[PDB]
Amino acid sequence: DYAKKRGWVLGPNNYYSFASQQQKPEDTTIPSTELAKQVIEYARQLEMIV
Amino acid sequence: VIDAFRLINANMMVLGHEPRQTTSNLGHLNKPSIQALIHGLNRHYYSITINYRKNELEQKMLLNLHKKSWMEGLTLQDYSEHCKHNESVVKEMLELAKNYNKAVEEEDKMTPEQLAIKNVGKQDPKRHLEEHVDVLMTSNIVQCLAAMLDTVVFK
Repeated sequence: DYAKKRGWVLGPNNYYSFASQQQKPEDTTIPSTELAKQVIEYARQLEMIV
Repeated sequence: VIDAFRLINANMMVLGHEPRQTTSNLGHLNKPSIQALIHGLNRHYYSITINYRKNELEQKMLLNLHKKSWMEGLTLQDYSEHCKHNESVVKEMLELAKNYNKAVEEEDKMTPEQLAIKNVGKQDPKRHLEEHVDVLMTSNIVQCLAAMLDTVVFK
């Protein structure tokens, strides 16, 4: 009941649980957008009169 | 420096006649210089006001006269050499910080203007410290932004 209730397909006598979950590949693009937003803001509130 | 003149009448002016008519403030906006008075401008002639009246097309040109090509704007500076400049300025900051500490320590110890008057030789480290900012900034910001853009617009 546990086996067919949770995971660990017991095929070749092996009970395996997925415990790697690396994901997050080389993804410079999301930086390439949000970091540009960020730097534009730095330069925004740097020379404007306070 | 430009001027435009015309001769006063060949006298017969003992009458005290004015050389010109006036019906506006429009001619008395300017102060004649001492030099022309020395050589006698209102005594023998008179000045006339210069004015400019540019047309549409030439002023359209005149602003282009400094534009620089798109080819350049996207270009990066070398990353080497750039790092060299960064290390140069950062190591230049030290001496100014060291001097700044003393300059903070010693003020108000004497009469106020006698701060400046005794600081005509040796430099005052505040300004030299401050103006090394606006060189780390500006430079690093714009380089990081330009790289960050063009990493997307090409492939």
